[PDB]
Amino acid sequence: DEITPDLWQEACWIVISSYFDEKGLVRQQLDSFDEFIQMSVQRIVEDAPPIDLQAPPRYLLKFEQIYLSKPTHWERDGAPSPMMPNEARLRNLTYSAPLYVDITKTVIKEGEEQLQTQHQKTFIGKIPIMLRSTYCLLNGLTDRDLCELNECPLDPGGYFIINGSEKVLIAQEKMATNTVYVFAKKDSKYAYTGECRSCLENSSRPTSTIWVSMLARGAIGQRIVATLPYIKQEVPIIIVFRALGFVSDRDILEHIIYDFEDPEMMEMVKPSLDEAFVIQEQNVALNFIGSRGAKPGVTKEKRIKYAKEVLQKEMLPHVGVSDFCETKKAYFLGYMVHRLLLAALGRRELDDRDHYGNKRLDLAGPLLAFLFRGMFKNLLKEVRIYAQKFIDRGKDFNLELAIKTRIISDGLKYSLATGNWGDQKKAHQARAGVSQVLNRLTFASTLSHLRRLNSPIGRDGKLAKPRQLHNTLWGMVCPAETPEGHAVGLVKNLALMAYISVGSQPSPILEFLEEWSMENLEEISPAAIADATKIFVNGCWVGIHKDPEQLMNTLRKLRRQMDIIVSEVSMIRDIREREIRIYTDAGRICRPLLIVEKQKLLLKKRHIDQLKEREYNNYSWQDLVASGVVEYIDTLEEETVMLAMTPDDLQEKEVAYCSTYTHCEIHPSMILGVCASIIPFPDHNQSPRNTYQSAMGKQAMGVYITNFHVRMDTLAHVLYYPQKPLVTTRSMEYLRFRELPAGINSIVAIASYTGYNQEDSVIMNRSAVDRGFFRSVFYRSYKEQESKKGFDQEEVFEKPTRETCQGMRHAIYDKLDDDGLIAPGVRVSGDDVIIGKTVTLPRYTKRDCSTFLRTSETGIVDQVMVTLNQEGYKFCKIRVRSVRIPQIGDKFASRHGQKGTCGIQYRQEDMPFTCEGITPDIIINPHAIPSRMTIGHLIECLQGKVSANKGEIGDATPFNDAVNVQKISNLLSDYGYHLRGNEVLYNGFTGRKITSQIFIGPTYYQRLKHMVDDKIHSRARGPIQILNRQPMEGRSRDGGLRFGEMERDCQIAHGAAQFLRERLFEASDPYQVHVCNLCGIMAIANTRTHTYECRGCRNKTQISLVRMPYACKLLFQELMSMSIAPRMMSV
Amino acid sequence: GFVGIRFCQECNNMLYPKEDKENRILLYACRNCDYQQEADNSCIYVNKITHEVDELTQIIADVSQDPTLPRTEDHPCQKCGHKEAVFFQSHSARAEDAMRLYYVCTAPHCGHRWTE
Amino acid sequence: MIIPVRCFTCGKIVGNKWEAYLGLLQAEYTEGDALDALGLKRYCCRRMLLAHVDLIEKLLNYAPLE
Amino acid sequence: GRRMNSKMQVYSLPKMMTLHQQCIRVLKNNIDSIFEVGGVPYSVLEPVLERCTPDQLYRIEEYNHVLIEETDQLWKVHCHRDFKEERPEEYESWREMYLRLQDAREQRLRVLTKNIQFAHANKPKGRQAKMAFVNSVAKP
DNA sequence: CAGCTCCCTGCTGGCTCCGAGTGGGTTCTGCCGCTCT
RNA sequence: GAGGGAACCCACU
DNA sequence: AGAGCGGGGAGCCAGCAGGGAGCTG
Ligand SMILES: [Zn+2]
Ligand SMILES: [Zn+2]
Ligand SMILES: [Zn+2]
Ligand SMILES: [Zn+2]
Repeated sequence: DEITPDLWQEACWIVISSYFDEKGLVRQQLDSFDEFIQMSVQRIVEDAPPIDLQAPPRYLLKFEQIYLSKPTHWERDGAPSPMMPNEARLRNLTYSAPLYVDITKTVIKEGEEQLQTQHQKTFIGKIPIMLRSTYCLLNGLTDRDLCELNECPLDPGGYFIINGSEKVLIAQEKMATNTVYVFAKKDSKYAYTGECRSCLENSSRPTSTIWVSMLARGAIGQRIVATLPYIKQEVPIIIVFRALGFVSDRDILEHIIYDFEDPEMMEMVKPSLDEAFVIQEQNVALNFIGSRGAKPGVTKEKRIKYAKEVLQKEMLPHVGVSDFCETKKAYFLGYMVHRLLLAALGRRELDDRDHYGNKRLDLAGPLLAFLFRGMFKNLLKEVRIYAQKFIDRGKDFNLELAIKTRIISDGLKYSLATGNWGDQKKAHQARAGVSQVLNRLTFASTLSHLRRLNSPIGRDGKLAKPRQLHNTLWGMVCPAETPEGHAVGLVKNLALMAYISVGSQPSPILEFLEEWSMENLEEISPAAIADATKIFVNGCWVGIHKDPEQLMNTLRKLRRQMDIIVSEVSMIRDIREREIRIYTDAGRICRPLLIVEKQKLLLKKRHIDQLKEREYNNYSWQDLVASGVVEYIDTLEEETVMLAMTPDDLQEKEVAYCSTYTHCEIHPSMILGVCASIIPFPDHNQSPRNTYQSAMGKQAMGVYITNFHVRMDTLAHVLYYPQKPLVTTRSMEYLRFRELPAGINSIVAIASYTGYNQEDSVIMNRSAVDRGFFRSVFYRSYKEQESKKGFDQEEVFEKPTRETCQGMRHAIYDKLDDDGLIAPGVRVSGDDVIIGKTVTLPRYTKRDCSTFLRTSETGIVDQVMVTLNQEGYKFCKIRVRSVRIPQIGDKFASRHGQKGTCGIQYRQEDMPFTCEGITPDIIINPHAIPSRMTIGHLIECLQGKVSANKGEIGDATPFNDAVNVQKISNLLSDYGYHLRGNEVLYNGFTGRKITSQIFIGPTYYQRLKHMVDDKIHSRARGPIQILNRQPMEGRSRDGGLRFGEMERDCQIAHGAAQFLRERLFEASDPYQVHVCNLCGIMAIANTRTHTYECRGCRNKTQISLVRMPYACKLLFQELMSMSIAPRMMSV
Repeated sequence: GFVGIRFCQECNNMLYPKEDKENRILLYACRNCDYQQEADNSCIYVNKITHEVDELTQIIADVSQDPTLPRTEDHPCQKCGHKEAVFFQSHSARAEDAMRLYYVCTAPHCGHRWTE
Repeated sequence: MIIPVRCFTCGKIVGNKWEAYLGLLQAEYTEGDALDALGLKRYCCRRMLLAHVDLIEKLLNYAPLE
Repeated sequence: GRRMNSKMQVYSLPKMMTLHQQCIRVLKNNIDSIFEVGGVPYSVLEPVLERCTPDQLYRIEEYNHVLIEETDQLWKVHCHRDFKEERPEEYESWREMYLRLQDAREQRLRVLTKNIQFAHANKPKGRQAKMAFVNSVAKP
């Protein structure tokens, strides 16, 4: 039974609820880490070459089955214990599991057999385990089991704990591998170039890129050359084909030009043939390539070996890295030249760099695999160095001494802790920001950070193309959620139902293709290629097929029933160019779409009925995937589908747009991400306001996680009374926003009242604020440890007495206990002491290194936690709690980018009131609406008034025909209110009716983290910097403000030269030097004895006092260090 | 129009034009070996500048099965007379000057393509 | 976290009405009728009971440190 | 608050359609809705059967049995459309060999699915990390 | 008058710049093994 | 009554 | 012997290699 249109909204939200019941929101991180742990680590260990060390007896070291434990902690006693995540968070431990490998060492002796020794389960390092993955201790636990462990069942996981810090791996957008991309190089010697970032699948090795370029016109014609890897000059492509073992010309041109009746391809290969005519033999071509390699050879034989290994293992590794694969590599190189000729003729079109069919997403899996590949190569290097150092002189080596277990452990820990991704010794060339501290400010921050993508493009680039909202981001990437400022359009977020493919083996597809009438490339004449469809599997041309209807239909039928083709395998057919491309690699981003066949959905009422009882049929999303109803479509495959926005598009129209829809959208509001799905009516807002709300819903204040009392976070914000919104979208159920909400439903009058809400400000109700409206707590945690710095410097938690301790900040230690720490319940102030630490120096033996509270931060010690860190030292964390009452200057925002600061607070008797005595909680300016065009704000106020009168929770899903302004207006008029939300407000000061009628209603406001008391700063004088003797940096260091260069220019244009001197000389760094009146160099000046002396002149009577900035003295002394003499001549 | 390449038969390679003044004729003489071959056509190099009027050889008939390509019923086939056709444009750089519709017959095994 | 003692806008006592509201909801009153039975006639109090998220039930699932 | 929303495939049925042309083109837009034609011969049903799919021909031939001997030529129309690389042997009508080829192909598909499923997971062994659970004191 | 000299031009390589001002955070220095008792 | 730098990341106008 | 010391874009400028003219024996 077809789903009738009156049931379709319920049906699509039921199937969406099934998707978010099974998959969840952080599924891509957990899937990538699980596939890294299960498959990638073992592949890296096995694919590493065995260590063959001979001085002599020969030792063969082979690595075998890996073993991974659960995350365990070893204390200083050495006793293992199961490490829970809260213990790792509190004690600053790295939540890692030990990795045990099996090693086999075989001994070979002269005239003697092997000796095989089995070091079973050898410890080689600790892998940091991602939270709530398969190998975490929280896996498989229920909500009660998680609450017994003081964990949050709503906490998504998907992050690591490194030194007690939650780290998220941001996905990185790499270019897709094994795919020929042809671009016209801008202002270069090549008119068109064709590249292939070639990399052999399921093997972590760096990609080897080959370019096949075609030169610019301004010789006879157009020359195709080849920029090979490790060949530093441009080899002509015909010479490469000769070096591959093809002397003839029908061989090369049958590999390149598949149809011989076509003349233009021949007329363009003619200059490339005729420029490389003088080379006619294979080894002559090998010599011609190897003569221009990175390592040339004096011997011709060495050059032949060099060119052979370059063309064997480096030039196109994905098609073949082994011998006898010259025909498949040569067909792929001919395909690259063919695509270059097609694009240069204009017959084919140039590739787009911003198309996410051309881009893969390195998640935690591939990134950690790249790390572990490098670090296991380092470990094997260390083992071979140790064992070679022994077997050079010594009899034998014990292997457990050769295994440097710090390599894997500290390398993974360093890269996950600092975010500099790679090796520490090359940190300047390492990409940063791959690992980030997980944002825990609200739950929306956590989910948005866990679903974040990054373009590895410099943020100073003035080109806009990677920053643009490309058309192919539909349904994969949120169109609204992006940062403002230098990272706009580069840092992105996934949409709600977007899933990133985890990776699959190409093999079963290859056997199926072999037994389904595909003719291999190695067993065909090229003359059959010209009318047959080429088949690519993971970018590898594997054969041709002559019936592409039945092959594509068979492949789609297999994928739709969870057979040989798994669900994430992408199968694109390019009809116009006769190609079938099958991609199984990781990093492809896809989304589920309903399947439409013969203008009818395959999703029928029986599926909805079975999903309605998901708890008691065991029916789920995966059964929909198995039923051939939904289908995962990625970006390249979305270029060949015909989408229906709604099933109403499938209905026959009076002007029929399309009758060949292939798929249909489940709901279009799944193009939005996590933070843009909180916006009510996003389609009624201007898109900059949607982006602004996507930014500011991460800075809102709510309850960031349920177990916030256990956690010692450095900064935490908890709202007193978070409310779920009265006007929600249906996507907000799967973000768990009505369980960890981040705002309050205010009564907002959009009115001009007293002028204090002008230019984005708001007027709050003082009486409402007194009742807990937007009241919150700020938790700040301080950590301190008794670090043992050698034998002398012994820092200890002792309550400091002035009789024995020096170096104090002269503050009272009376609130400290006798264990050196403060205790919970004590009020503290900005000068007070919370940790008393004393270091023993070699009367004042002890120096005071006490931990002081942050300046001007009133609070009460909420918790003190005392533990032992990984090093066995005493370690303490103190959480201080400060109640933040809403105040003038605190930043409040609605869900429509209507941010502002509280400009004034009026009491209840002062704020305007309706005839029922309802005063607004917030008053915003009318002028904040018109140029902003946030009509979603007005509709949210109207719908919230209707929902608060009716008792419902209003639905504001973006694209919903069942909800419109007229329907809400009629509903509001049904409750005795004006239909457009206006009310007759009375002046609170005079009692008189306001002549205009004020638009008032419940609107969901959120309180942002940007409070004024966390930003107010002032200075008279204080700390100066060490080097330049200018004031310090920031309010945390009691620093000064920068009177920068444009302020200097403005004061020049003012003509205020004395104010310019006061700012740039007196109020920054006044100084006096003594300058010789002859040479102009600064002179020695004993001001105690009035002994002024200038060496270099022997001058003692002509010395002058010169007032300068200290930075000018520092500059002039750096210049005299630079062998430059600034001779400051006073005449 | 365009004249194709000529290939040597002995060493499997390209031929090259040459003018033998003994007969004062044109021969395709390979220059890897001693193979020679007289030429049927005197045209050696030929170029097309505004002769891009024939976009139909670049069109393959398979595009009748594309679900994303637009179908019309107002342009019937000349060969088989089917009502359904697919219409598109030529998408080359050498066809930016034109927005001419090219039509391909939707019915199987026909494959007839036309313009206007 | 827990039901506010007073309505923010007006000051009507709503802290004694959360358990009554939940009992009326599990007695299959509609939310509008449950709010009307509790005497919450202004929509400023109806949003106070309607939009409340009672997080304290889930904070009581954690075993007490003190 | 209604949203205006519609699309149009631009361009550039103006046709004198008489009785037989109208009847055949109505059938050419609703082929699949035929249960049983009654006693109609093949010659008048020539065009719409040409623009038809073999599942629909199967349904018609199992509802309109007596027509099969005059449909066989049209099956060659399907055969050279789908099994073009084949010729029938002696005493072979195109309908039954077409259905034999279809059944053989779908059985080959089922056998391939069964073989590749057992010969890739249940037959071989893929190397994977397993739980250690040693609680080794290799790292103290 | 052929070869040499002597100044215009074309090319490639080198070099230097890339908004102002604020909060907050973590992580690193430092990196480990020795020769002497 | 005043004892670190640097790198990086996030955010703000 | 542990404690401690040692080991990307954009745009402008400058030098060198090609011309084309003139010159002298
Ligand atoms: Zn002097
Ligand atoms: Zn020859
Ligand atoms: Zn036709
Ligand atoms: Zn109230």
